[PDB]
This record gives sequence, structure tokens and C-alpha cells, in this order.
Amino acid sequence: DLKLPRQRVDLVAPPFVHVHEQATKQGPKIMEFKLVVQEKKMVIDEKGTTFQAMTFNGSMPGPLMVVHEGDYVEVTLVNPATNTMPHNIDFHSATGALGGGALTLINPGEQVVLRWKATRTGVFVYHCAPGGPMIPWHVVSGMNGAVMVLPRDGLNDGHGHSLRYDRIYYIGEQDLYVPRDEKGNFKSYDSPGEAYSDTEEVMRKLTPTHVVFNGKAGALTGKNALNANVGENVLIVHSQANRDSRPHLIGGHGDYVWETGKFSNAPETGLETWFIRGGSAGAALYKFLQPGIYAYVTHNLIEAANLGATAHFKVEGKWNDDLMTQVKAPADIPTGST
Amino acid sequence: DLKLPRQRVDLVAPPFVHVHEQATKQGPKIMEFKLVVQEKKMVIDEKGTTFQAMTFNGSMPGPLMVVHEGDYVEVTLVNPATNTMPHNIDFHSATGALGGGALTLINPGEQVVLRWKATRTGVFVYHCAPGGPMIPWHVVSGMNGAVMVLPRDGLNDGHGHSLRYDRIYYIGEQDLYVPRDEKGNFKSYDSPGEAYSDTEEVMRKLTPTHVVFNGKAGALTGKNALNANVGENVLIVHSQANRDSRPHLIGGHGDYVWETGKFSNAPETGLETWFIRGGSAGAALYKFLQPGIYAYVTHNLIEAANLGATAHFKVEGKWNDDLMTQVKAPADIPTGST
Amino acid sequence: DLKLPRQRVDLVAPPFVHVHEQATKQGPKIMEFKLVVQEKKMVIDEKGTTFQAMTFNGSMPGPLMVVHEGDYVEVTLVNPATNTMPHNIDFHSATGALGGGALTLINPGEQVVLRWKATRTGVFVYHCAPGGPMIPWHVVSGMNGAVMVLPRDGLNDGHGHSLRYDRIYYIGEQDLYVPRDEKGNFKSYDSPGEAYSDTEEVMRKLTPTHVVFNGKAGALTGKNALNANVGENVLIVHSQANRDSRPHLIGGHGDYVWETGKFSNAPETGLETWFIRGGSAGAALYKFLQPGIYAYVTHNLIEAANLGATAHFKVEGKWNDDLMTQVKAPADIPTGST
Ligand SMILES: OC[C@H]1O[C@@](CO)(O[C@H]2O[C@H](CO)[C@@H](O)[C@H](O)[C@H]2O)[C@@H](O)[C@@H]1O
Ligand SMILES: OC[C@H]1O[C@@](CO)(O[C@H]2O[C@H](CO)[C@@H](O)[C@H](O)[C@H]2O)[C@@H](O)[C@@H]1O
Ligand SMILES: OC[C@H]1O[C@@](CO)(O[C@H]2O[C@H](CO)[C@@H](O)[C@H](O)[C@H]2O)[C@@H](O)[C@@H]1O
Ligand SMILES: OC[C@H]1O[C@@](CO)(O[C@H]2O[C@H](CO)[C@@H](O)[C@H](O)[C@H]2O)[C@@H](O)[C@@H]1O
Ligand SMILES: OC[C@H]1O[C@@](CO)(O[C@H]2O[C@H](CO)[C@@H](O)[C@H](O)[C@H]2O)[C@@H](O)[C@@H]1O
Ligand SMILES: OC[C@H]1O[C@@](CO)(O[C@H]2O[C@H](CO)[C@@H](O)[C@H](O)[C@H]2O)[C@@H](O)[C@@H]1O
Ligand SMILES: OC[C@H]1O[C@@](CO)(O[C@H]2O[C@H](CO)[C@@H](O)[C@H](O)[C@H]2O)[C@@H](O)[C@@H]1O
Ligand SMILES: OC[C@H]1O[C@@](CO)(O[C@H]2O[C@H](CO)[C@@H](O)[C@H](O)[C@H]2O)[C@@H](O)[C@@H]1O
Ligand SMILES: OC[C@H]1O[C@@](CO)(O[C@H]2O[C@H](CO)[C@@H](O)[C@H](O)[C@H]2O)[C@@H](O)[C@@H]1O
Ligand SMILES: OC[C@H]1O[C@@](CO)(O[C@H]2O[C@H](CO)[C@@H](O)[C@H](O)[C@H]2O)[C@@H](O)[C@@H]1O
Ligand SMILES: OC[C@H]1O[C@@](CO)(O[C@H]2O[C@H](CO)[C@@H](O)[C@H](O)[C@H]2O)[C@@H](O)[C@@H]1O
Ligand SMILES: OC[C@H]1O[C@@](CO)(O[C@H]2O[C@H](CO)[C@@H](O)[C@H](O)[C@H]2O)[C@@H](O)[C@@H]1O
Ligand SMILES: O=N[O-]
Ligand SMILES: O=N[O-]
Ligand SMILES: O=N[O-]
Ligand SMILES: O=N[O-]
Ligand SMILES: O=N[O-]
Ligand SMILES: O=N[O-]
Ligand SMILES: O=N[O-]
Ligand SMILES: O=N[O-]
Ligand SMILES: O=N[O-]
Ligand SMILES: [Cu+2]
Ligand SMILES: [Cu+2]
Ligand SMILES: [Cu+2]
Ligand SMILES: [Cu+2]
Ligand SMILES: [Cu+2]
Ligand SMILES: [Cu+2]
Repeated sequence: DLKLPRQRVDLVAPPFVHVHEQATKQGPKIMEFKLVVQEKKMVIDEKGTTFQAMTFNGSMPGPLMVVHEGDYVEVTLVNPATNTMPHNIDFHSATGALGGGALTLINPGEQVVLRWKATRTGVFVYHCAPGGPMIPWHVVSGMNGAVMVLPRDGLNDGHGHSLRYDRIYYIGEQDLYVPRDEKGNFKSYDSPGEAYSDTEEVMRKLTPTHVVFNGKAGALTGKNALNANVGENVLIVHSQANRDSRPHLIGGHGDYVWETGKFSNAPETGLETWFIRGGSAGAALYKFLQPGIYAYVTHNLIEAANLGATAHFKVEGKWNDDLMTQVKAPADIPTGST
Repeated sequence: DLKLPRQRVDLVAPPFVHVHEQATKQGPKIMEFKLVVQEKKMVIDEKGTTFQAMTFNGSMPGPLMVVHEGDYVEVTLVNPATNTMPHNIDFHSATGALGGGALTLINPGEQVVLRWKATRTGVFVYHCAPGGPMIPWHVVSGMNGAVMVLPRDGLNDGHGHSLRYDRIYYIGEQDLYVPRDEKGNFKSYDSPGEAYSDTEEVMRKLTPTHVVFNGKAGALTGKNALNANVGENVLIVHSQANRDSRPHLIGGHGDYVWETGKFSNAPETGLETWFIRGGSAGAALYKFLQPGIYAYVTHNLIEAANLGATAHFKVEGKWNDDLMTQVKAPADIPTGST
Repeated sequence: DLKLPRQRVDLVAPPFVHVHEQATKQGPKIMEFKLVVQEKKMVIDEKGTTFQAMTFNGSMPGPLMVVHEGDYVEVTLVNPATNTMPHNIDFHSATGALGGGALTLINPGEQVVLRWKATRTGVFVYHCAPGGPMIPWHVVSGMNGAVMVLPRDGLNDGHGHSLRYDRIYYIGEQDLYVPRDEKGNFKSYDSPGEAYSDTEEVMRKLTPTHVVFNGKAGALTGKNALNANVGENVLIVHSQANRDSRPHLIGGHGDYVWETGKFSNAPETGLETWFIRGGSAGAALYKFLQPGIYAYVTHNLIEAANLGATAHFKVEGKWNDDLMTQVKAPADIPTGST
């Protein structure tokens, strides 16, 4: 019945994004994606703490899907028989049936195919939602990602000017609730089901033990810093499926920010810190003006520095002393000073 | 001195709203409302937990009041002699005297009459605020509701087009702080005063034991789901007098959202999840496009599924396979699959 | 090389603000500021609790700096040899080098001079950020303030009309994490370093013990209430370097609010409660219409009343009975009443 060209997309692991056009002159297509659920123990912090994760495509976050307004998105969700739990998928971009959740519940050994029309532009969360208490559990165990629905003319500034990014990164932020023993040491388990009761008790107190980007403390620092160059316009998509965040690029700004994440609304300009509501994605464009290291954080700095929520950008280029300069390097305070 | 027609309004219990006009050609009136404080033990969760509530008109939230810009609102607040505490009322819609609180403190056995001019459009919180530590206590014990001040031309989209709702619902969200004994069981008391000291200790740690709509976990699910039909534009007013929330309609969107709640500002379009600042009301319009069950949550999913903060809509009509369809029902993963 | 006039600014302690022009016809200048770090034990609540604070210029918050777009800001940061820790400064208003942090690390007995160009309008946080876990620690120990970069034409309403304030106040909100002993009593220490380990444990649980304006519970109540007069337009700048807040003026509104704090964006009108993202400053203009006491709070009322986060305004002038009046004072409920 639906007679449109079909196009298979190969997803890539975050923070990278599969290839796509910004502006397009192609008409609507059926964009075909496959997500494979993987339950697995994963390392989440720099001390080697593990937890019983549940993922789309083996990553936290799940991969970013990119389509254009008016495309149809045909998703094959697979739940391998090595998994232990039922799973499903809810797209916040989609209309009806609990975002798809009511049409995608699959037991281990099953797959399902859902199609939804991309009628709403923006960045949106997708997440598992099997029912009842299993909804938060699967989400905070890692089963969430995002989808971006671009206007067919690409982004604009809400004032009639086109905006184009040179690079895009997807930062998925995950709140984790890892059980502790009586002495405060993190507990380990042999399966997600075994971890559940103790995890739920932590969840109920609404205070994460870890807040991480790309699935673990330090994931996007060091050798895995995000690259850019002076002069490049970078789109930073940020999602949080369960809990609020307040992104900030240390040493930079958000030139154009859609903190609620929806491209039918004009962006705000020149922000220091923006706000991702739990259960949403947002996006910020920034044109780098200075080389060096930038930290990208949630600006609850306890979370950023002590719970895992810091990424780095490494930006190549030439320093601009007009924007900032060290007029005098550290020196002893003058004895004359009063 | 004030020579305007008077109109008595009969309030109705949330989530329903008393009858009113959207657009009106009536001039300003003195709109007369009565609120009666009721202290009573109430059931707040599906396991039968009770707590010593304090209410306007016997409900959590208090009822939604609806007037138009330039009306005067004349409120008789009654504190029956069966109550134990003084009470008052602060309207965030009002100008002066701490929103009215400084003019409305009444002991049991007293009533007072306050008039305020509806100079500011939007949805607004009202709440009790007796003074000092009693302010948060009375609020988190249930003494909060909302008022909507409509423009006399009704709502608009901020771009010169009228917006009209077919139905309106008021969702009051309440954070509760129920004491526990040493084993974790919820404690019961014979009066609000007896509950206070233990409740304050819970409050101080800023983590609710329950987060509920319409006064209890499950209040708006099952037989009390909210009704709508495909094609109807529904206004969902959401308030939170003490603590942030992030509303989300699962399977839907916010077509037009005033998350800060004030109609002099253009709404945002096409949101997935919006944000109600503690101490405010906001509102979202959505036109239903698909039948079935929708969950309406705060998108901290722990709160939603595990602390009580889920409502349902039951929407009648015909399914639109163009927007969403199950292309292939759950099936065994092909043996060929790699 | 940079050949512009230089102008030394003398800072003043919050909540007051150093003298400045709104609109100016002066061209760009090098505006010279000095900040002196002071580590000291400070009283933070009305029961006399102390903690080992770290400050810019001896105050929490640090003082508000005011410049205009296109000015250069040349800051001498001094770390006296009586201090124990290294310190630095990150300006969210600045571009490059982690906001300046990477160019300003000074040991006790040193000073440094940083210049940054004020290319971005709005109110912005500045804070210490020495590296790693020391970043949140120094910030939540008090080392944060704000800077305002005004357009050279002053403020506007985003619709072509000038806005001018008669008074400005800077409210810095500080979340504090004071250790407790086994019985719940707050602990005291002889130095910041001695307090660190126990403080970090409190920080990790993300629940402040105190939330204060101007450095202590009650700082801006009583004799230190903020003054205004009926008819005056007051700008209230609010910052929070680490944690979200939801400001509300009890009995008033935000006539024009830049909750994200950046003057290139039109303000929202007529808000009840606004939202300061942790890691940002915002600002609200209000024209007082009624005399009397107003409370200014974060509208988590537990925080406001029980953790310290209430300020007062005392407003002189004549009461307007048209906006609000007590129609009937408290009286016994009529025996006839049903
Ligand atoms: O012996 C515990 C010690 O080993 C580490 C090694 O990296 O991790 C082990 O214990 C953690 C806490 O139970 C588990 O999360 C992990 O699976 C296990 O390898 C340290 O993190 C830990 O302190
Ligand atoms: O807004 C994008 C997309 O939403 C649809 C519904 O699929 O329309 C919604 O939003 C419209 C514009 O705000 C409303 O007029 C409409 O009533 C509502 O359903 C599409 O028609 C539109 O392209
Ligand atoms: O945090 C409580 C208490 O637990 C200990 C181990 O007994 O450390 C645990 O907690 C730390 C904070 O989350 C982690 O860094 C560590 O991996 C974990 O074992 C104590 O060191 C701490 O005091
Ligand atoms: O890219 C930052 C990197 O560049 C170096 C020179 O190789 O210094 C530049 O950047 C500094 C600011 O971080 C400037 O103060 C300096 O003048 C400029 O040359 C490195 O020192 C720095 O790590
Ligand atoms: O015996 C306690 C058991 O009874 C229930 C019955 O619905 O509730 C009682 O105890 C609760 C916890 O103290 C009270 O809140 C309630 O008032 C009382 O009826 C169960 O909830 C509870 O576990
Ligand atoms: O804005 C609605 C209503 O507010 C009043 C005061 O009661 O005006 C306020 O807002 C105006 C428009 O933003 C400001 O110009 C004015 O100074 C401020 O008091 C009413 O006059 C107005 O209708
Ligand atoms: O939550 C702590 C601990 O308390 C127990 C009773 O000892 O359950 C209480 O807490 C649950 C979570 O809030 C409630 O569902 C229940 O109504 C309440 O009695 C334990 O079951 C729980 O482990
Ligand atoms: O209204 C939802 C309700 O309708 C039924 C048919 O009575 O199925 C419709 O809705 C489904 C999506 O929830 C579609 O997949 C189906 O094709 C459509 O007929 C019920 O199954 C469903 O509960
Ligand atoms: O004896 C403790 C008692 O004295 C007070 C006096 O104002 O404060 C002392 O103890 C506090 C808690 O340790 C310290 O913060 C403070 O430095 C010290 O003067 C009371 O606050 C306290 O309960
Ligand atoms: O926006 C104020 C200020 O920012 C600068 C960079 O220092 O420009 C940024 O914002 C512009 C307008 O949004 C973008 O066009 C530009 O690419 C971005 O760097 C200044 O040029 C501008 O005055
Ligand atoms: O809050 C726990 C418990 O501690 C005590 C002292 O044992 O009080 C402390 O905590 C109060 C709440 O923060 C403070 O008002 C007080 O300054 C502090 O000593 C008990 O009174 C309280 O029950
Ligand atoms: O400024 C408030 C202050 O003024 C007094 C008179 O001196 O009363 C005025 O304000 C009241 C509202 O707070 C009005 O109800 C009253 O009619 C008006 O005169 C004081 O009572 C009040 O503290
Ligand atoms: O180690 N994780 O269960
Ligand atoms: O059923 N989900 O675990
Ligand atoms: O400026 N960043 O913490
Ligand atoms: O049972 N409530 O006190
Ligand atoms: O005085 N109020 O409980
Ligand atoms: O999509 N709702 O959790
Ligand atoms: O008393 N402060 O450490
Ligand atoms: O190094 N800062 O404490
Ligand atoms: O209206 N203030 O709590
Ligand atoms: Cu799942
Ligand atoms: Cu969701
Ligand atoms: Cu009350
Ligand atoms: Cu209030
Ligand atoms: Cu410092
Ligand atoms: Cu910062």
C-alpha cells in the first residue's frame, strides 16, 4: 500500500552519527533501521564498577537515527534469544500506541517491525517501556537513545536564515542507580533480574550513583575526546530519558539552542547553560572560536566531576588573543599591594 | 464602590473544570468563588497508605478557577471549626499582600473575603501559606490548586490565529513526604499536628515518598481515565506548587505549550516533554490523532511508574495506519539472520 | 597593542551593584576589576552554624561585575598567602581556555591578570574551577558570582521598546553541603582542607543542607530587606552556579524575564515563577504596584522556608484597593451557613 522508495540506514555507535543530508531535495522515503537489544554487564566508571545494562545495539545511549520530515521510519526491533527479558520501543517522535510501545513488545527470540511517520521535527528520545515498574528499570538500565527529524530544508535560525553544521555529535546522558552493600561498596550480580530488587530500592530514592555520557565515566575524555577545528559549526544533540540535565560547554556557549529540542521553534541565542528536561532531547549549535580543550558538562558540577558527567572536546587551530589573553602570568603579589 | 455585575461560580472537583466561556463579549464582572478548607486523612496510594491531608474543597488539587482578564475575583475562604489549624490563601495571579496571604489568615470557625483583579493572563498556582515553616507544610499536605485567567478573545497561537479547546482537564501534581518507621513502613497519625514533626524531617531531605496526580496513585487510571475523541483539541493544565515536573503525553505531543503558563507569551510547538517549574502552572493543547490508551506522566519515569505519577487518557475513534502501523507482528527471528 | 581607554571599577558587596550606565554612548573600554580570594569560616544559618567558606572578595556570592557589549574585561585575581588552596576563575561570559580557568590558576601568594572580550550579552556566572573534584568543592564552598554584559543601548523588550530599571539587586543563591555527626548536629572544622572529605560525602548525595541567598539564611530579611518604592522598575539578577532554582516574587510577578539570562533573546512576560538552570544567571524586571512586604523565594517552599532561601523586599507607597482588597475581614462563619 505505501509505495515510496526504501532506504536502509546503517547505524553507528554514539557519539558519532550515521551519514545523512541536512537539506535534501529527495522526497519522502521509507527509512529502514534495525535495533538489536543486548543485555550485558558493562563497566560504568573509572574504578571498574559494573552493572547489568540493557541496551539498543550494545551502546549507551542507543544510536542516533536521522530522518527528514515526512519520511516514514520502519524499525525492525530484534530481541535475541540470549536475552532474558521482554523489550519494546517507544518513539517520542511518533504518534499513537504509546509511541510504538504497545505494538513492539517482543520476548527473547522474537522480532517486530514498526513503521511511524516523521510528522514532527526536532530531536526526540526513544526508549524501552515494557509496562509498569519495568518502564523506568529498562530505561535507567540503558535502554534509551534519540532520533532527529530534520526539516527538508535543514536547520534555520527562526529568522529566515539557514544554519548548517560541519559536525554533529550525540551525547546521551544516563543516570544510573547502582546498589551498595552496608559498607558502601557497589554490588555485582549475575543477571539483570538478580539486580532488580536492590536496584529498584536505589531508584526509589531518586539519587543516581553515576551520571555518565556515552555509557561510562570518562567515556568522552582522554583519547576519546570529541574533535573539532576553529571555525566549525558543531551540533551537539543531548538526550536524557529519565532525569533533567543542564548542559554547558566550558569556554564556549550555545550559539543557537533548542533546549526543548523542536525545530518548529526558533532557537535561543548565546546561552551559557541550557536545560534538557528528563524525557527529552535538545540540541545546541556552536561555532568554535578558540583552540584547546573544552569540557562539556552537566552544570551540576558535583555530577560533572564526581559522578561521571564530563566530556571533552579537543579543538585545533590558532588562539585569538583579542577574545581572551593572559595579560600577566602568575606572579608573586607585589609587596607594595595593600 | 466597585459597580460591576456579580456572577457566582460553582466549582467542580478536579480533573474536571467548571463551565466557562473561552472567548467572551461580556465585560468585566466580579466573579464570586467559595473555598472551604478541609483537613482530613486521605488515601494516597494503591496499597492504602494514608496521610493527614489539608485541602481546599476536599480535593487534591484544589479546584480550577476560571476567569477572564480584567475580571475581579472575589473569594470567600472558609475555615470550619472542625479544622485544627489556621489557613490562608496566596494567589500567584494576584498583585499585593503576598498574593492575598497577608489578608486571609483565618482560624477555625472563621471566614474571610478577598478580592483581586485578574490583570495577568495564564494559569497560576494558588496555595495556603500561613507563615514560616507552615508554608511548605500546608502546601505539601495538599493545600494548592490553580486559577486560569483567559484573554477575553480566548487563546491564540502567538501568530494571530485563534486556538479553541474542545475539552479541558486540570492535572494537579502533588509531592508527598510520608514518614516511615525503622523498618520502612509508612506511619499513621491521628491529626496533622501529630504528623508534623516526622513529616518535616522527610521534607528536609527533599525526596518525596509519593508523586501523585489528583491526590493519589492511580487516581486517573482505570475507570477514572480521562476521555477524549480523535480530532478533539484538549487543553491539559498542569500545576505543581512546590517541586518541578516534566509532563509528557505518551503517544502524543504538546501541539501548543505554554510551559511557563502565561498566555501573553507565544506557545512552543510540537514538544515531546515540557517543564512545570515548582511554584507554577503550565498548559498544553493537543489534538488527538489516534485512538487508544495514552499515559500522561511526569517523565521522571521512576516517579511516574513507582511513586504514583501516571494518568491515562482513553481516546475513542479510528486508527490511522499512515501515522503508525505494525508492519509485522512479533515473530521468531529468522534462522537465516546473522 | 590594545589601545582603548582604561576604567577602574570598584566593586561593591552583594546584593548591591557598583555604579554603571544602562545605555551608553561611550565606546569600548578596558574595564579593570580586582577579585581577591578569601577563605574564611562563615556563619550560614540563623542557629549559628558555620562552615569553611571560600569566596571572591569575602562575600557569597562574589560581587556583580557590570560592563557593556564590546568592552574588554581585565581582571586581576589575587590569592593571598593567608589562603591554603590554589584558585582560579572561569567566566561563563568569556570565550576560550575553559572560560579563563586554564589561564588563572594561582597558588597562595600569587596573582594573575586575565582579559576577556565581552562579546555576549546577558547575565553570566563566574566561578572558581581548579580541576577535577576541586571544581564542585570550590563552587559549593562559595566561590561563584556573576557578571552582566549590557547592550550599549541598555535593555529592551524584544519588540523595539527600551526597558530601564530604577534599581538593581543581585541575588546569589548558594547550595551548601554541611557535614553532620551521627546525631545530626552540624560538624565544624579548623580549615577547608580538614572539612573536605566529610563535605564531599554530603555533596555526593546531591541534597543540600542549606540553600541561601547572600551567603546565609535570613541575610536579606529583617533589617537587610531590599528597599523599593511603588512605581519603580527593579531588575533582580539571580544566579546559581551548581544547582537549579525557581525564583518567585510573592505578591508580584516577573514583568519581563530572561530566565536563561541572555539579552539577545526577547524576555517572557508576566511570569509567576521562573527557572535558573544550575550553572547560569537569569534576570527579571518588575515594576512594583503595591506597597508592603514581599518575599522573594525559590519556589521549592521547603528550601525557601526550611533551608534558608527567602529574601524580603520592603516597598513604600500607597495601597491600591482596585488591584486587591480585603472585602470582609476575618469573621465568625455565619450560623446560617450550610
Ligand atoms: O574487589 C572489588 C573491586 O574489584 C573491582 C575491579 O575493577 O570491581 C569488582 O567489584 C565491583 C564492585 O562490586 C564490581 O562492580 C565489578 O564487577 C567487579 O569486577 C573494583 O571496582 C572493586 O572495588
Ligand atoms: O506540526 C507538525 C505536524 O503536526 C500535525 C499533526 O500530525 O499538526 C499538528 O500541529 C499543527 C500545527 O501546529 C496543528 O494545526 C494541528 O492541528 C496538529 O494536529 C501535522 O498536520 C503537522 O504538519
Ligand atoms: O560512598 C560510601 C563509601 O563507600 C566506599 C567503600 O566502602 O566507596 C564506595 O563509594 C565511593 C563513592 O561512590 C566509590 O568511589 C567507590 O567505587 C565505592 O566502593 C567508601 O570509600 C565510601 O566512603
Ligand atoms: O590550543 C591551546 C594550546 O595552544 C598553546 C600553544 O601551543 O597556547 C595557546 O593557547 C593559550 C590559551 O590556552 C594561549 O594563552 C596562548 O597564548 C596560545 O599560544 C598551548 O599552550 C595551549 O595548550
Ligand atoms: O497494617 C498496616 C497495613 O494496613 C494498611 C491497609 O490498607 O494501611 C494501614 O497502615 C498504613 C501504614 O501505617 C496507614 O497508612 C493506613 O492508615 C492504615 O490503614 C496498609 O497500607 C498497611 O501496610
Ligand atoms: O501585563 C498585564 C498587565 O500588567 C500590568 C500591571 O498590572 O502592566 C505590567 O506589564 C506591562 C506590560 O508588560 C508593563 O508595561 C507595566 O509597566 C507592568 O506594570 C498592566 O498594566 C497590564 O495590562
Ligand atoms: O521502602 C523501604 C522498605 O519498607 C517496606 C516495609 O518494610 O515497604 C514500604 O516501602 C515500600 C516502598 O515505598 C512501599 O511499597 C510499602 O507500602 C511500604 O510499607 C519494605 O517492603 C521496603 O523494603
Ligand atoms: O484504539 C486502539 C484499539 O483499537 C484496536 C481495534 O479495536 O486496534 C487498532 O489500534 C491498533 C493500535 O493500538 C492498531 O495496530 C490496529 O490496526 C487498530 O485496528 C485494538 O486492538 C486497540 O486496543
Ligand atoms: O555547641 C554547638 C552549638 O553552638 C553553636 C553556637 O552558635 O555553634 C557551634 O557549633 C556549630 C555546629 O558544630 C558550629 O557550626 C559552630 O561553628 C559552633 O560555633 C550552635 O550552632 C551549635 O548547635
Ligand atoms: O552573538 C554575539 C557575538 O557572538 C559572535 C562570536 O563572538 O558570533 C556568534 O554568534 C553569531 C550570531 O548568532 C553567529 O553568527 C556567529 O557565527 C557566532 O560566532 C559575534 O560575532 C557576535 O557579535
Ligand atoms: O536533622 C537531624 C537531627 O539533628 C538535630 C541535632 O541532633 O538537628 C540538626 O539538624 C537540624 C535540621 O537541619 C538543624 O536545625 C540543627 O541546627 C541541627 O543541629 C536534631 O534536632 C535533628 O532531629
Ligand atoms: O504597605 C502595607 C501596609 O500598609 C497598611 C497601612 O499602613 O495597610 C495597607 O496595606 C494593606 C494590605 O497589606 C491594605 O489591606 C490596607 O487597606 C492598606 O491601608 C498596613 O496595614 C500594611 O502593613
Ligand atoms: O556487575 N554487575 O552486576
Ligand atoms: O518485562 N520486562 O522486564
Ligand atoms: O564553566 N564551567 O563549569
Ligand atoms: O494516616 N495518616 O496519618
Ligand atoms: O499555622 N499553621 O499551621
Ligand atoms: O514515552 N513515555 O515514557
Ligand atoms: O565551622 N566550620 O568548619
Ligand atoms: O586545588 N584546589 O583545592
Ligand atoms: O506565593 N508564594 O509562595
Ligand atoms: Cu527493555
Ligand atoms: Cu517516554
Ligand atoms: Cu493551610
Ligand atoms: Cu507561592
Ligand atoms: Cu577556589
Ligand atoms: Cu561553569
